[PDB]
Amino acid sequence: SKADEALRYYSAQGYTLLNNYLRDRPYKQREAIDTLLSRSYLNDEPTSAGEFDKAMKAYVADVEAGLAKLPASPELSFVYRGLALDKPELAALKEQFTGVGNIVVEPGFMSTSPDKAWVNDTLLKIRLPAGHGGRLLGDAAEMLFPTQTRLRVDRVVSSTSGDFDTLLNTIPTSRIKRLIEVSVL
Repeated sequence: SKADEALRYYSAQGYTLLNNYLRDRPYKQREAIDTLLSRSYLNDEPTSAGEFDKAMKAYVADVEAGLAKLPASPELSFVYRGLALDKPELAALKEQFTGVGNIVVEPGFMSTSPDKAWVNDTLLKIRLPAGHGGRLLGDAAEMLFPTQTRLRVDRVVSSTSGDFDTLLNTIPTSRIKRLIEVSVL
């Protein structure tokens, strides 16, 4: 079905385009339009801003329903994601991510891994509740999450406090300033 192939295009290359659009970070407005026409979401050049977003959302929807159609893996309990929080432009996110009890909403599709986390300034040990939206990709290791999944900040460990070492080694890796334990709501 079209739903499944939408997930694959996103997975193979469309992600940087789509995620940037969804996080409302800067992106190449042309490429996205070319993509929509390429994938028959729009039949002709968009005459308005309304047309563009409508189409763009319909595209997101197809990836989501595509990601939903997969089988859940309730054996998994923890997943991990490396994060570059210390960059000056992202200090808005950094402030939210460090606050214990703060809710963080990832508007795009959250990329994670059950196996390890790519080394950065921030590592996320992500707790997983029963019946979550996150799916293992495999053929499409990587677990991806549908648009606007909710995160609760449970615990923030800086390199100063002794808690750093004992928690770190429960996170497979491959400069790390902060370890952040977070639950998916």
